[PDB]
Amino acid sequence: PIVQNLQGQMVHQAISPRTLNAWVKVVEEKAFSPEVIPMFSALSEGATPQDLNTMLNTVGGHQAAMQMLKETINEEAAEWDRLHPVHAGPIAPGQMREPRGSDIAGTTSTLQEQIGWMTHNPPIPVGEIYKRWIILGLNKIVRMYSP
Amino acid sequence: PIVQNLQGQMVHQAISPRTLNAWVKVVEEKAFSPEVIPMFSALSEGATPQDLNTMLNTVGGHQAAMQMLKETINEEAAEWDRLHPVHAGPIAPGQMREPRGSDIAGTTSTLQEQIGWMTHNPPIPVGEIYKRWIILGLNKIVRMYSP
Amino acid sequence: PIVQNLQGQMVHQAISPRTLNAWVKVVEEKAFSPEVIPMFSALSEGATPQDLNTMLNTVGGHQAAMQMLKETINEEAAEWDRLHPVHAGPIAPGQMREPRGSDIAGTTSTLQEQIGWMTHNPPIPVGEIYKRWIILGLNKIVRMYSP
Amino acid sequence: TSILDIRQGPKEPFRDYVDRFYKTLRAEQASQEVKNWMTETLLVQNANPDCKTILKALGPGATLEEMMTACQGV
Amino acid sequence: TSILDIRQGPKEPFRDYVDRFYKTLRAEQASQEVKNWMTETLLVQNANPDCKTILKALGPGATLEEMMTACQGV
Amino acid sequence: TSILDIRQGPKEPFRDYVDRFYKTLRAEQASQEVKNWMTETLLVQNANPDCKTILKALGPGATLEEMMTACQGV
Repeated sequence: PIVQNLQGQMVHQAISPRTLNAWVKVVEEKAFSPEVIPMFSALSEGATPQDLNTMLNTVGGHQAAMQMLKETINEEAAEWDRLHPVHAGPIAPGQMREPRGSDIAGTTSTLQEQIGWMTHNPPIPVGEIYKRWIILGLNKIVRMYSP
Repeated sequence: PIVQNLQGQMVHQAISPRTLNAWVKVVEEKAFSPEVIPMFSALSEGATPQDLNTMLNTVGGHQAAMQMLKETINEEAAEWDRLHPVHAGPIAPGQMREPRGSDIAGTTSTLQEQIGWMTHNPPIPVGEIYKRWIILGLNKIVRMYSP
Repeated sequence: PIVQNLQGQMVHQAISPRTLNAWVKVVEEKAFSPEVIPMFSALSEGATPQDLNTMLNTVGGHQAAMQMLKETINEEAAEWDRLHPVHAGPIAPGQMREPRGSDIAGTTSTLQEQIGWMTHNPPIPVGEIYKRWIILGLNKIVRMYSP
Repeated sequence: TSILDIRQGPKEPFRDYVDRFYKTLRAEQASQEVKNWMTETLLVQNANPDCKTILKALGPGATLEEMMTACQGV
Repeated sequence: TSILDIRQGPKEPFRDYVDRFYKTLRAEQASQEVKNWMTETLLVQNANPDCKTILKALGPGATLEEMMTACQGV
Repeated sequence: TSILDIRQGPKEPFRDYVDRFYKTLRAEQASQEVKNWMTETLLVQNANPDCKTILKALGPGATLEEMMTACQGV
């Protein structure tokens, strides 16, 4: 995640193993139950896309759901690209590039790039955009997996 | 691992026992399952070759796989030496030596040497080269150990 | 152990109880198994002789092995004294004394003395000398305790 | 176990089968296009006659929530 | 137990035997060259007739994934 | 399971039923006004005859502690 250091700057720090394991354990115990979404939200505080793929990729089991989510993440990403067209002409030397759906999904962007966008002024909340897609896709799952 | 200190420099700090034990426990529980690879990747964040041999050497059980991996690590290392020949003439006093496959595997290099290469400017990512060999060798294992 | 402080000096800090207990638990669970040696090596990072006797003295059980090790430690120590004779004439006021086998084993030296040798410039690696004796004696044990 | 060896039981819920499929698909490393081909093809093909019948009625263009709700009583 | 005493059962999968071998090999401390000699030699020699037969057909130059997949049905 | 499928048993305490209701209501994502409509309507409607009778006597304007204490002996 990207956290604020004592000095008063935003720097990246790694997520903790008993945080990781707590994510694992939630999924083990409460599967598709709604409490998973606030839980997720708390444990995703200050998290990167990269950390969010890590969390999704580290799941075991419920592979039908994991595939449905993936496909929702790509749909929501396809929709990001649709709604926000690429911008006019070449990229400025003085500036950094606008993200695509796949940069938001973490796929085409690097960590330093993910830190550029979030730490820069104005900052862009690529975590929160992926977060809604995850929560939206979580609703899809919850609604389906209701019996 | 080699981590950034508060002062704003990269210094080595030792890996934690409940990190060690979490590595052990993953292997105990999920054996050859694919979730082991992202898991590995997270727990190998900022890790040295030396720490990576420590993690491999501390395994118990699955010795056929551990031998297959070793032999993959040496093959990938042999390939490093092949692709990157040694450089022209004697080593400069002002400079530090280029790594071989065995320095990447941690074998012929010392820790201070592993810190020289990574902390120096430009830095060389000898962790990430070993990491791919580990991940590649992990694919070999996963594919074999599928039933 | 002797660790580096934030200020940038090497100072002694005590070893942790859940480190101690992790040493205990390893021995409980894996007895004479080879994984004990890398494990030992990691948990002995930056450790003193004094801390190494503490770890050996805190063992329960396997007393035949513990005696074989002791006797190996004294043999290796006797050998240190043999190979390295005492030096010419009286000890200088400006200097500190050379170690013997028993200073390496921690027996005849005090902690402040163990910190003098290691922190001083050049430093002498009395931990690493005892460490080899421990590892060597660990090989003796492992080879015997193979069935 | 190979991906071709993944098949649905005569009493096994589709759901439990689809989970097995994307777990094994999760251990396949092939290009995405090939894995898309595997998805539309092999899944239905090794599905049981009763659900297979059901899935044929969904036609093409179908998505996983609709397949998964379609074969629920079977 | 000595490395010479490591042998494959008549019903024991090779795989379970190869694990035993590199565990015991893991408690041998000999030069690498000697341990290479042990690998190519002793492993096959104490392997069971049915797999032994199989391994003879792989010829020399063979690696562990190919040996391990070669004696799987045995 | 759908919210319409939530009903009170003939021997089931209302209390255990009301818990089931706001759990399933907890998995409905509808506007608050609709969820208010569901509260006053569906809860009583799928309540058992003995308690249903009881709840009709509370009249409108009733709150959950009073409903929950009202159908306790039933």
